[PDB]
Amino acid sequence: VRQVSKHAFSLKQLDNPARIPPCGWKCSKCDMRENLWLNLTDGSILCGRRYFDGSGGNNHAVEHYRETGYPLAVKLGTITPDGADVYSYDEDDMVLDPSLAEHLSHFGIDML
Ligand SMILES: O=C(O)CCc1nnc(-c2ccccc2)o1
Ligand SMILES: [Zn+2]
Repeated sequence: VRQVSKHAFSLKQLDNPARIPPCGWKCSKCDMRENLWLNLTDGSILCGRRYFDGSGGNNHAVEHYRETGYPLAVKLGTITPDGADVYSYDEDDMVLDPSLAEHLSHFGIDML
């Protein structure tokens, strides 16, 4: 089961966020249009890790986490009225963000 992230309740979200569109995103560091993560602190849009089997992205989201320490990201294309896929770099797991609606509203995302 996905547990509540310890970061969720008091997550920092930076002022002057981008309006994140409902489709058509790309990694800001490469050509990936699949497997994109929206960082819930800064609204960066970056691709997922390269898996050891050769699958996945080009590690741009994790590289960004190593620089910023911003732990929570939502997988774009998984946001629905029932929730979303939220990952914590810090806890290294998929997690629950009980403030997800609020976190997404920051970026002009109405999950409903
Ligand atoms: O790829 C990224 O940068 C962010 C998403 C991500 N990194 N690792 C995982 C993971 C780890 C444990 C369980 C399930 C998924 O997901
Ligand atoms: Zn990338």
